[PDB]
Amino acid sequence: PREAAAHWVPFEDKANMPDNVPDVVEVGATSAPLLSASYFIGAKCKPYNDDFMLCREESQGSGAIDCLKEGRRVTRCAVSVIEDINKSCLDEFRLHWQCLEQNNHQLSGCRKAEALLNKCVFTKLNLEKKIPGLRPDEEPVFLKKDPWIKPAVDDFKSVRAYAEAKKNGTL
Amino acid sequence: AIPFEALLPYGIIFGLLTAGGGAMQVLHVYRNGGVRDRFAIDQWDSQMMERDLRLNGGQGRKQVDQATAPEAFKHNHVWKSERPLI
Amino acid sequence: SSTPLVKTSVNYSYGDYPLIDADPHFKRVVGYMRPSDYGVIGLATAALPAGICFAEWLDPVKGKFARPSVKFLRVATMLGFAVGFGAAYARSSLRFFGVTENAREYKKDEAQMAARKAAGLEPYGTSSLTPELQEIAAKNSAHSIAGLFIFPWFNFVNHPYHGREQK
Amino acid sequence: MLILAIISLITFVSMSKLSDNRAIIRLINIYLILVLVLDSFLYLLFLNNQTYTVMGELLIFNSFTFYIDMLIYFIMIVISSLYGYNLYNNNLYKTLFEPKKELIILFLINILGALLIVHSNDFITLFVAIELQSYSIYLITAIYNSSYKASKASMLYFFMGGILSILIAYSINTYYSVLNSYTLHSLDSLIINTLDLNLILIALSLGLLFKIGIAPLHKWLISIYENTPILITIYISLIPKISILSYLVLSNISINSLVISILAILTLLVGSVGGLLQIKIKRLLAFSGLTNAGYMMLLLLLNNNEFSYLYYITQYSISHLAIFMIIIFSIYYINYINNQYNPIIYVNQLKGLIHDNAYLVLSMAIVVFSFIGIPPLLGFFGKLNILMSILNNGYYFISIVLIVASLISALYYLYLLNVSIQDKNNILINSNETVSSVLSYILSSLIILITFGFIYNSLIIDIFNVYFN
Amino acid sequence: MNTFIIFIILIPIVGFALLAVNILLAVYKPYNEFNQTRLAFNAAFILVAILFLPFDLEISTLLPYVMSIYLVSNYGFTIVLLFLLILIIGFVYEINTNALKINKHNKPNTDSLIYK
Amino acid sequence: MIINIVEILIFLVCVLFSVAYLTVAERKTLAYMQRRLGPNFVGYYGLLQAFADAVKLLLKEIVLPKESNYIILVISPLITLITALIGWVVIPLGPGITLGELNLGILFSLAIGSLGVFGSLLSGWSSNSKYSLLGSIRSTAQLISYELILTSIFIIIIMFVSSLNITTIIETQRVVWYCIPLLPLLLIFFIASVAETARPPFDLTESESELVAGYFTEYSGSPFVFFFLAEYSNIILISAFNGYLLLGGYLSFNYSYLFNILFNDYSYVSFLFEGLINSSAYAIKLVFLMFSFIWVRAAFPRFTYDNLINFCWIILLPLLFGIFLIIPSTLYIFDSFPTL
Amino acid sequence: LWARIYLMPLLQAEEDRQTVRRSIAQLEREKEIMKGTGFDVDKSVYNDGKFHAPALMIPP
Amino acid sequence: MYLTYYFIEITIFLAILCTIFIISAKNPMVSILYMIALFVIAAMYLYLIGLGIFSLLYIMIYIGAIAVLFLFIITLLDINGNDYNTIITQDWFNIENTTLLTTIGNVLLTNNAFILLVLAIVLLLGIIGPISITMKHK
Amino acid sequence: TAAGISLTGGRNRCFSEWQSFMHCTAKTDAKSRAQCLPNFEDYMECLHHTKEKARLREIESVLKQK
Amino acid sequence: IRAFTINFGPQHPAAHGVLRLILELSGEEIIRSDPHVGLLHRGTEKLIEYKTYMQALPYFDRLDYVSMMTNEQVFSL
Amino acid sequence: MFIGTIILVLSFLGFVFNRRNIILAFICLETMLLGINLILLRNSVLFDDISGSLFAIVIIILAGVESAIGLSLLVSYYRLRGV
Amino acid sequence: INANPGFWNGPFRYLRWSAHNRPHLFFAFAIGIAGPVAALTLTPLRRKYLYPDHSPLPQSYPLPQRAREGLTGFDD
Amino acid sequence: SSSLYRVLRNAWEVGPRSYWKQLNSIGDTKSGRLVGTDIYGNKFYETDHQDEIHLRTRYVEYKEKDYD
Amino acid sequence: AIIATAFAETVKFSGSKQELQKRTLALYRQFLRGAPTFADLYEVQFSIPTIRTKIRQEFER
Repeated sequence: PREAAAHWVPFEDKANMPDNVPDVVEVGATSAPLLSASYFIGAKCKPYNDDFMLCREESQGSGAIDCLKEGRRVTRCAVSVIEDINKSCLDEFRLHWQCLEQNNHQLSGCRKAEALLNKCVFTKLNLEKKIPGLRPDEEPVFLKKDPWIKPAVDDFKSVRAYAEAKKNGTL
Repeated sequence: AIPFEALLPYGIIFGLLTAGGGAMQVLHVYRNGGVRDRFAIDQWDSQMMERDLRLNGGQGRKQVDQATAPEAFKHNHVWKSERPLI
Repeated sequence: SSTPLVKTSVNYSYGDYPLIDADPHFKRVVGYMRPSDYGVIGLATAALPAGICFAEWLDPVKGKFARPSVKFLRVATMLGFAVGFGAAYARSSLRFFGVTENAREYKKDEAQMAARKAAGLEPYGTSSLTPELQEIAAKNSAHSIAGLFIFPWFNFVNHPYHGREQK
Repeated sequence: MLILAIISLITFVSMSKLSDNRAIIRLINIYLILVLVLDSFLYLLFLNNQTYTVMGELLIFNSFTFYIDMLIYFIMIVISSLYGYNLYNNNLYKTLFEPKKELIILFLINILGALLIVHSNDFITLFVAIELQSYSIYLITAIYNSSYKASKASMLYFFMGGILSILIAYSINTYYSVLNSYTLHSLDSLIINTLDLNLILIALSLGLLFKIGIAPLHKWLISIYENTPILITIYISLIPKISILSYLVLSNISINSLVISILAILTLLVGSVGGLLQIKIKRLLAFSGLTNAGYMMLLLLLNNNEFSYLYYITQYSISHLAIFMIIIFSIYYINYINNQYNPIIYVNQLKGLIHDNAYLVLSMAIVVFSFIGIPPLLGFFGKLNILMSILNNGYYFISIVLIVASLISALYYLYLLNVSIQDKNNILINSNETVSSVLSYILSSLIILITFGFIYNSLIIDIFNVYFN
Repeated sequence: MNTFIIFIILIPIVGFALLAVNILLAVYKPYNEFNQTRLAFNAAFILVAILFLPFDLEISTLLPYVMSIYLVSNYGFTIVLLFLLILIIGFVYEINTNALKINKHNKPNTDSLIYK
Repeated sequence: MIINIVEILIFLVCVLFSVAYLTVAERKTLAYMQRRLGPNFVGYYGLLQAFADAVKLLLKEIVLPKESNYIILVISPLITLITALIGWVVIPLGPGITLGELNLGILFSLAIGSLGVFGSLLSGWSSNSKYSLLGSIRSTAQLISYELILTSIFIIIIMFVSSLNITTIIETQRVVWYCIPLLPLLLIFFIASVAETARPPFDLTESESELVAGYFTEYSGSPFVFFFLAEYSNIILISAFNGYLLLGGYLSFNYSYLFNILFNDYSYVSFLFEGLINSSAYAIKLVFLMFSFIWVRAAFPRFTYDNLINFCWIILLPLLFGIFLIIPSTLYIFDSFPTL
Repeated sequence: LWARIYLMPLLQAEEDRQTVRRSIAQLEREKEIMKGTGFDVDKSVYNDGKFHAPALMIPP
Repeated sequence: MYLTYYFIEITIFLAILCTIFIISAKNPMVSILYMIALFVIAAMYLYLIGLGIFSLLYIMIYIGAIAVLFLFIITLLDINGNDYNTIITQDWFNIENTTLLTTIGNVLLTNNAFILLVLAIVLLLGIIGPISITMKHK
Repeated sequence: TAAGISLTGGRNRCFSEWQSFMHCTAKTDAKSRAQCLPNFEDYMECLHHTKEKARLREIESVLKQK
Repeated sequence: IRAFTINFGPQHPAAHGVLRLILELSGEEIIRSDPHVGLLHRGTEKLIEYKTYMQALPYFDRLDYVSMMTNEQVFSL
Repeated sequence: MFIGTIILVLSFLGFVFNRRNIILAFICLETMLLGINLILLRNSVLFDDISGSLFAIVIIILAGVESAIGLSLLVSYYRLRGV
Repeated sequence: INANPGFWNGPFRYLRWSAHNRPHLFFAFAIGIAGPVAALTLTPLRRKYLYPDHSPLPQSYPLPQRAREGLTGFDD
Repeated sequence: SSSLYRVLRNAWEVGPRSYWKQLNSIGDTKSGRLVGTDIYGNKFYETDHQDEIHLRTRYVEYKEKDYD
Repeated sequence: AIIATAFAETVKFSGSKQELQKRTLALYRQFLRGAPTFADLYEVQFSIPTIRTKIRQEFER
């Protein structure tokens, strides 16, 4: 919760998870894939993560030491989601963060690559991006048409993929 | 038409800033290795990119997509030793 | 946008009379003041020019009994309205504290609260704020009629909690 | 309603000529009167010392501070009433005591600064307000610019004000360096047991106190209080006293202070003996101003002293205020006037005041009796109730050095009367002009308060018992 | 190692390479080659910089506001607008007192030819 | 370590090598503005002459007045020069391409311009003649007085941004520029822009007629190239500020429609061409602006100092507070509050 | 914003387990320095024994 | 990279060096010339401690106004064992870079807005005072 | 006020230790504050880590000894 | 007691002229001035008494050297 | 904690022993207002808040207005003299 | 000459008069007065006529108030 | 005038070797017709072209590098 | 040109030899008083009593 030093030195410890906690399948996803699939792991693993922050709340002082069962719980289901999308829409999902690896991860960059993915995951993995807190008669901003902030350079692959989504009638 | 001799040093400066911007594109992409720059360092993003260097192995922003972790991922993770601040 | 989520004293009186509110909203203070209160405003507005005419009748500036300029009278009228309004707000919002005579307004706030319960909206109305800002702005306006001698401060907030029974 | 006055009136002064300077101050006089009269009832805002914390743990409004909050308006009515009214309609009293353009602005800025100390819970509001009133007194000293002693005294006041600025700030910094608050709920008789917050709160106290004339830092305020003009000193020897002393008595941050007690002894001693061999009246008067703050240091030591403080405040801010106005009247009858900014200096100059009138003398005599505790006066019961608080908690040697201080004080207070009733050889028989009526009527009021103030001795005790507890 | 810290350090050395190049390249360095009483002023010289400090200072006072302006929705607006509306009348003190008027005593002698 | 030391050299020959031909370009302009030919004897089309200026100027001597502390006459040229040269970090050159990106851009951008007064005040104190001192006074008082409004519009710019990073502003500015909604802001900024530079619509203080042959110090040598180059660096530095926070910084149009026609994939050619066109939009705005400074330098006479202070505090700055009352209000009418 | 906060517990659980590993590892190492000489290693510096991060490490 | 460790202990000593030249100077202006360097060493210490914000705040206001103000006046004369590396974790609770400056703008405006409101009167006094003194109206 | 605020406006290092102290005070009158002392001491260890520094210099002395 | 009085131009203050010109400035306000002229003073009148009117004519286009022809004209007249 | 203490204390010792140069008193006071910062700012840093920074921005401002007011006091001190 | 009629003799005439003689004051002052007055009166209208506000942005992880139910899945 | 078209067309008329000499000699591009030469040896010209200002018509091409 | 320069006087012709003598005596006092100013102002090589012994002998002429 604090920025680093004048001259901080990094350090690590070659030790292990000692006795009781079994090993987990720890998320080996870099920022751009998990940022892309953030809505879907928030959609499927909603009450699990909600339980996580609830249990971290009620464990005042215990905190970190209490909910190890739950840190085991909430990561694994997200790993299940990303493995299912590794099997599901790996071309288009990868393409979404092939676009999103530029633009400083600004989500404003890759609308045309995004809407191709929204049909795909809702087809096979049958999940959906939903923005909570958005009261009705208010357009969700990745659903709207003619945005004000149009991005800098759309990638060359997903624009052709978008045209082919129109020609195949998948859109 | 126009006095070209007046615009000729302006043509120079218009070329000089252009060549500067071309080289300052090329060097930054060559540092990044294929992607553009990052025009906004967030604290969220700073911790995130530390995690990403920690994940990919060696390289800066290789940005890999993997199901699970490597075995060194449980061991590569570091803390920061801030000095005594006297 | 209506949960207080802070621990507020409930019906904690300030005198011998029952309260209504810990900070009455500024539109409400206009909406409940007695007709004898407006006389305090008017007599305060008359007091300042009569005060300057008095003060020169007592001891003139340059030895001659002369009435001052109309400029001084207009500005004294402005500050007389300032004193009268400060007195009006001050005399009015005590009755929400239950510290002076609370007879008609406790009846009227058994009416208008009940008038908007049946009307189905919020008992005080929605402010344009996140509730944490509603808390902090009401912490600013809490008891701020005290220290009216230093500075005027008011309640423009319309936050939820008011020292009511439950809501 | 201070800010509601200020924001209008500085627009008003900027849109005004130079001859309106009396009339603006007449306006502000009547204004503050009507602020007091029409809004007095806010003492009803409590019944059992019910204390409000306003603007979110920042200000503190209570049973206590409302009194000082009224008191400062009451004295400012008098100070303003000096300016706005002529003394006489003479050539002399218009090249003397003519206010500047910006002066009455700086007063309400200072009153904002004084009130935001006494009402302050936070140290940050404290620091802002002491900077505010320090800048106020910087200007109000330096505003009568074409006097060499005035500017020299402004610089002199400036650098000690800067030291106490940084010293109070260093105390707040150190208190923050050991604790993550700035308020004063964090004391609550539990951290005092288990943490050495003695020296830090002591260093807070000393930095707040040394803007008074506390006797290590002794000569410099006295040099100011003579190098100022005779008018400004009657304001600036009062407001920095009663502002911060009401703060320090409101929060008893140093209880059984070894430091403050020794400094109180040394304060009383050197003030009483410093009043002795002096013929300059502004000096003598400032050393009276010292020793009375000497008594204030005693009232800082105690626990739960809201009677003797407030009663001695309303004693002092009447008597000390009024004796100036008496010698402001007295300069008409004298035979030698120098120094347009500062007409009387030498106490010799009012040699024959009784053969001018008996009644300004009698009015001077009772107020100088009021500084020495003469029992039928209001000035007495201050010292009486101080001592009813002193031996309440066993400051025995403090009480006997109070007696030594009172006697050595009362030696030099009578020196005024030694001068004042003697032979003059050149007596007045007929003055043309009279003194401007309601200006002198204020002094008549302020002196019947002191004489006949033991009348309401009972009722003020009842108001004390009901309201302040 | 970052070029940001290299930038502010290299430029004084570039300035030294432009500084000592004259001492290297010049020659004939220095050959053989009343102010009794007065200095003159108006308040218009001395006052501009002294009055400049609160008006410079208020920008840095207003500067933490503009970063956080989304958080203080509809209320920090009200506070800062009260702050400004104090400072603006503080400004229009001086313009009615004409504090930066540096007026000339070249008056055309208003008073007429009153004679005999 | 290797690719950054070339990253700073290419920027140096992009800027320091350009600011000389700026001083050639001003002569070419004022030639055709006053119907005569520019420098033509010196180079091929009369280019390069700033080299012949400097190399001669590096060969003249270091004659020093006896009243001047010589160290002070070393410090003020050097620090004015390096002030106007370390103002060159977070100029943006395309998206996020600065010398060092840091999230507080404007604060550095503005504090170094705040340091810009500090050399010129210090400079006139050396050679302590009474005219030489009071000229430094008259210069520094306007040099702070419009440094106010220069500073003071930077906050109302970021009342649309609410972020101190400079390159964030342009990506905010993609939907619309800031000059085209806020037009009179540009006019008062343009006069405030030529104020903080020594420009003679406003620089009366370089009056050789008033002083005993004094412009600032007449201190010449390789000292003389220092304040001179600092002045012309200040010119296009404040042009750069005008470029990003008021005008289209590196933006021209959408140009994605063009790209998907041209390329099929990302490649170093694509980065090359996009960085070219972003730098060229920045260049064309910057190069019209440096011309506009001369275009107002020609057509107008100088001021009275009374005019100059009247021009600051009475006619410009209450209008600036009117901006401070209308733009939070326009922000308040709609929801419209910007987030980081 | 919603995208970041969905990811918040996912990273939180991992940094949790990094803390749980490295803390107890440091505690065991300080046990292994203070083996032999009797002294409390596993006693926490608090008065209410709760898990927390350690600070103030010995300079390497 | 062990030269990196003593950075802070550089600028402390360079501070101690500088202040001696404050209180030992022939001319008045030589002293403030050392003092502006003390401000710069201070700002580098603030950048090195980890507040890059206030480093540049001070350059805007200290060697921005008040130093240059001192220069401007002084022109106008007639004739001359805590060695423990603290451990820093990483938590993911923050969502947006509300930096130090944002939260100043929140606490000055919500929690303690009255301080800024009275600060308006302090800045008012800064206007009135020099016009209260240095003018001599009529 | 700026009571439990942080750099990023969240909660500081010892907010919990502060709030557990304030929970210690809100349920407790004077002449019974003595039981509040270990809640207070847990706060103080946050600020200056005096018990922690005393813990670490001893084990550092043992590590130096061998 | 007097102002810090200046020399306005030795060489190139006002173009086309050597304007040595004493100024006494009290607020950057001229209380009085005193221009010393004589810096171009060739003494031409002493010369023109020694030459014939025939020869004496180009003394005068030297005089007022921006409007030669009116000087020529006025002497011819 | 060393640097703010040492700047403050050396500024204090410079204020005491150097009266007769009067501007030196101002600038030692100004460095005192810097030294209180250099202690307080790192207390904000070490204590994970901006509450000390809240007091710090205010004392920056008050140091400023101090330099604004007292230097006009200086100009009043020298107008009535000559030197 | 355009000396003064006075604000307190005829207002609207004096407003016209200042607009003819000192627009530096009055057209800063008009932009200044148009700020808060429009800020007071227009904001009820926009919620009534144009469009209502936005949903508030969350500032942390939003915590609901529930009782930690039995949640199965991913034991091993 | 002095437009780009004129300098381009006269350079295209004269010839690039004489142009490369002339640009090192004068700054202009000038295309005359050899009215005559000098006994010292100096080739003169005269310009027909319509877009010429007054008294830009006739000019010298010298012989010596150290002309005057 | 209403006003004179600093030391310039209106020329006025003394009617008597004695009044002329009084003016000349005051004048030599003025030279003799301003003589150390001259060596500063005109930066001369030599000493002040040489200036004084010239100013004496010029009136001796």
